[PDB]
Amino acid sequence: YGVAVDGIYGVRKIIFGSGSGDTDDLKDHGVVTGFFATTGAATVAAAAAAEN
Amino acid sequence: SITIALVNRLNNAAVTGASTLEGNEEDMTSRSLRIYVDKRRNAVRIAEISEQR
Amino acid sequence: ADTTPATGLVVQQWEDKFFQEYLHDGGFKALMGTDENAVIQVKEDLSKKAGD
Repeated sequence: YGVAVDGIYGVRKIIFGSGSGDTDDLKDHGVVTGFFATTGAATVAAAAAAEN
Repeated sequence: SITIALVNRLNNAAVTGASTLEGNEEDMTSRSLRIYVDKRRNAVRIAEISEQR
Repeated sequence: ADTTPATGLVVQQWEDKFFQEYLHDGGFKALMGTDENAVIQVKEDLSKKAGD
């Protein structure tokens, strides 16, 4: 007997343009991010959290 | 995909008195955001003897 | 000025109907028959009996 849960959906961060065009300079609609320092153990590894 | 819309505010000086408005109308700017949907699922399979035990 | 919808807000519609490619059937169905002088002989004897 196989029981399977399934769903078709998508979660996105609402970002809207600010320039002349429709997809120009994207600002977050209602989110403010703050990057701070912490003493806790890292969750994302250095290789994974690096740029590119 | 589904496209959601945002209507920008109007920031033109109000036309006061008996001044013409038929030509000095504002333009309404709108923005769009497209969100894609994907299928995600998981499954668990169990034998009948495991159900009985 | 004049108000126009955004470039990404211009709606495109899709139709639920589809076209099919034109295929020539050859016209052999008119020559099929169970008579002795048929151009194409139809033997439906295996539909009731056994054998390949």
